[PDB]
Amino acid sequence: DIITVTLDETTSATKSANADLSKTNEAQMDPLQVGGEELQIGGKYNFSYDLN
Amino acid sequence: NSNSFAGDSSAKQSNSISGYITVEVIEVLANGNLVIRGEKWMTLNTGDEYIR
Repeated sequence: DIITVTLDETTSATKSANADLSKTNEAQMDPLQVGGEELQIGGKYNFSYDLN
Repeated sequence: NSNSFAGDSSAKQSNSISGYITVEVIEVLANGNLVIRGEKWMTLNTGDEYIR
């Protein structure tokens, strides 16, 4: 038996995925000055730091 | 003299999901509540995604 087929096909598929991570640090301190002079810890260490 | 201080903190969080998932009842509780569970896998071109 003869049967006619209408070819009408349309398929479409998409997918996506993304990720992000970020972190930052910034800590800075000038040498501490008390009494007109620069404070010293130990023998050669200041009250200062720098992180980045 | 001049003294000054300023300190702040912040946080933020959000999420969203949109879609459909068909599950089945795996257990019936004493009060008639239904414990449900199911998974759904889709391979579109390359790579498998799942919803659980």
